[PDB]
Amino acid sequence: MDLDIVQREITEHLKDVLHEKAIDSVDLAMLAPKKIDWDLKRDIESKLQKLERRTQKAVATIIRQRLAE
Amino acid sequence: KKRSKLVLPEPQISDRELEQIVKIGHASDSVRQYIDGTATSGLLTDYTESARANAVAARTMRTPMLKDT
Amino acid sequence: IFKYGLDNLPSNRTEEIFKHYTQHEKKFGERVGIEDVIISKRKTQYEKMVEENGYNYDAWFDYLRLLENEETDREEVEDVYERAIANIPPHSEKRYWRRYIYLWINYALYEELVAKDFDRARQVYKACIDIIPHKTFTFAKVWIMFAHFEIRQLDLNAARKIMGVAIGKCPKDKLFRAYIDLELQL
Amino acid sequence: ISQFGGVSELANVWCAYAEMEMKHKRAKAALTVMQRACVVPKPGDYENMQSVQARVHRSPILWAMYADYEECCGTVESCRKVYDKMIELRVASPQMIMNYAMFLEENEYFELAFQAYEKGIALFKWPGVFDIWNTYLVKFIKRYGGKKLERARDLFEQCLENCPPTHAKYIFLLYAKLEEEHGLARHALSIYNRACSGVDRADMHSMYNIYIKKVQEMYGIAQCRPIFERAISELPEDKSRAMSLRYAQLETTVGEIDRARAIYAHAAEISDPKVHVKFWDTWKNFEVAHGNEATVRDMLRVRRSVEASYNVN
Amino acid sequence: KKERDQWQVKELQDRKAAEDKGLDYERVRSLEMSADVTEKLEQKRFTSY
Ligand SMILES: O=P(O)(O)O[C@H]1[C@H](OP(=O)(O)O)[C@@H](OP(=O)(O)O)[C@H](OP(=O)(O)O)[C@@H](OP(=O)(O)O)[C@H]1OP(=O)(O)O
Repeated sequence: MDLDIVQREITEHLKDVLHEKAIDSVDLAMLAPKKIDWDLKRDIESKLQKLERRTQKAVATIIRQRLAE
Repeated sequence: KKRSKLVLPEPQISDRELEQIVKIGHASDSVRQYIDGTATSGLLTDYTESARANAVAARTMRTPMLKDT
Repeated sequence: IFKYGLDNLPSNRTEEIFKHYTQHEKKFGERVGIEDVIISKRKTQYEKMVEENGYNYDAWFDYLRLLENEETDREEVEDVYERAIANIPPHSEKRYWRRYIYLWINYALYEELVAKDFDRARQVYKACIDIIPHKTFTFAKVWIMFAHFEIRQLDLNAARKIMGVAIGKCPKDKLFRAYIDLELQL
Repeated sequence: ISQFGGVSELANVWCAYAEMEMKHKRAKAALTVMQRACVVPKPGDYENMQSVQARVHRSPILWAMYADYEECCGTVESCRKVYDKMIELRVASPQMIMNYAMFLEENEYFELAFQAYEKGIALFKWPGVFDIWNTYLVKFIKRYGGKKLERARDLFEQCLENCPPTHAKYIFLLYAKLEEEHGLARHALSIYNRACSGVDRADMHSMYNIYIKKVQEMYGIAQCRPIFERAISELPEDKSRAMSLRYAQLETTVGEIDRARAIYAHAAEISDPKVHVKFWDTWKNFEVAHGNEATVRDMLRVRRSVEASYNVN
Repeated sequence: KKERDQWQVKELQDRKAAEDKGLDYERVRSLEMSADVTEKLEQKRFTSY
């Protein structure tokens, strides 16, 4: 029987994450590799890009009517 | 059997202080990696590596003695 | 019997009725029923853990996402946002606002994209600027978004007023950069 | 009609009857024999309800034979009747619950396959359910991913609400993977915060270092501090030393030399210098590097106290 | 005695086979048995005068 099927999927945790030895280094990324907004910003992007494309479309109409005169 | 509670002094570089440090660091890093050049790049320093060199030089530090006894 | 229980008892009890109802329905029901009861459980569960704290913003961000994802009626999604917004951080320090402020941004995004009621969306953005201290700190995020919201609807004469007051109250590098970039694109 | 020594003897006769009919291609008769074999007695159907013929319908061998013929020769709806009745009577083993779901899944009745798994979980008590939950939770994710996530959460919560701590290790990591790739960040971290206390002591360090790595991977070594202090205070003393060495390495590589000492000095009271010599070496190297004459005398003071915690015995 | 021994050798060689396969015999064993077998097993497993 495939008595351990869950282990096939969590392997990326088991290999690199279930154990780690040590570190002795520092850098400006390692001090703060992400910022506390990041997941909230992530989930806005698919909506906020629609606004961005509308902004380029909107600004094109503003220009077009401002040069129509 | 029994163990003391872990008590630690407050960090010298507090979290609010580190926020400022990473703000300056990311800006200074970005404006380096922004741009290179074919001959006039020798005006620039490779700041981030010099900062690493400075940090390992500053890594030796010691508590002062003889303030009392 | 389960539905009669939920219909006639306050939701501070009923946790046993719910868990057993979402056992009964989860076996003997069917998909449209199974998901309906799990949503109503989750809404009740978020509503509880909101009453436990209020400042559990991640409970709001889930709750708002859930109600948006299930296409629930505008008045109820709008109402729950108003309850979210009342949890103003008790601090003058930007660190605590950085998570909070996306309640306002998502509320405006909901009002602009989903409700498509731009007058109401304007009132959301305006109410951001009346709440942020501005003297102690600012979010350039809201000023940029509110400026571009008035570039949409073809009102650059308002967008310039919004963005110029941002420069006026609080010179900040992203505010200058974003206004300059807007004027270049125009 | 005759007597037998026990249920399993009789069940073999019923199977042998359907067996020969199937080999002679009387498939509809073979099913008829199994239907006639499996029919549950009503309370008046026999002279006593504990006779061998009155109990033979509880034999799982008989229902296994019946359901297999329906898969080969029946309709999908008729197979569900057999399996559902087999589940109803407690007859179904966990393995043949998973066969039922495999059958529905193979016929693309995915949502009914989950009801098959669901009542599998209602019948059996841990650890018997463990492979039902394993196959359920991976199939659900492979079927829907994030598209049913709030329902997926309810499975993992329903699993972990009764999971024991010897089995929960894989479920917590599987659950965190869901919340990692689709969920909000603090949810995944809250799973790890649960995992490093819901997993049993013998592997609890392997949950702490996950939580350490994942916080460090996103919020850096500054925000990582408080969950080291939980670890040092909670995991058993051999790993609490190991965490103390790793924590002191961070505070020295940052530069909180005063905090580094208090990590060592707190670990030093559970570290016999007569045997744990590698700990006292790492502290001795630290104090000759970042220390001074005053604090070295304090290291040697505590060293000569903790050895005196044992030599007097 | 023989009948008694048949169950003993059956479970022991199955355990050996399960152990030879590198599988926890107890999980593999519990996979095969009906819920009734569990239920009898779950049943089996100074406040005042
Ligand atoms: O004002 P600046 O020095 O140009 O820095 C800003 C500013 O950072 P702070 O105000 O927190 O110091 C933004 O923050 P908000 O004004 O929008 O609150 C921040 O945006 P986030 O807070 O979302 O990080 C943004 O970063 P980004 O460029 O990634 O949008 C960053 O701008 P610069 O990186 O251009 O300096």
